[PDB]
Amino acid sequence: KKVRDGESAKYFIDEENFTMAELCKPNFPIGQISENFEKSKMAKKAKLEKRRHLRELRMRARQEFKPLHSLTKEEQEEEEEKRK
DNA sequence: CGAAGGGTTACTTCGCGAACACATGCGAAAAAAACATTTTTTTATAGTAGCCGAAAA
Repeated sequence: KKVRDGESAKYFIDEENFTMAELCKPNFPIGQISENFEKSKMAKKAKLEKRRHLRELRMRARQEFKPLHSLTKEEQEEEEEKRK
């Protein structure tokens, strides 16, 4: 739902939320948060896009059968982006 | 009669003090040399960076 202190110390906290049981260790949103929204949200996104970037590098490296020349082809593509 | 050898007074620039108590060798280019890294041969061992599948809705 949103960030709100539902309950604690009595049962599974449910005042304004979508939780219905205890042992919330799995995903660990439980009560509410009011600290570091966007700078901590856009960190796993950056990590995930860099991992997909390295995976598509590993996929492109199958075609050109030269590893370090594929790395120089990558930096040649990014300096084509630089001249763009 | 005129150029030259001391001889001094005159203008300018450099050395000290101001009470008497109280309680607050240094820096910077390089150069011979004693020296470690860095290996690769495993290799026992835990896990810690990073990677997809069987599980739930």
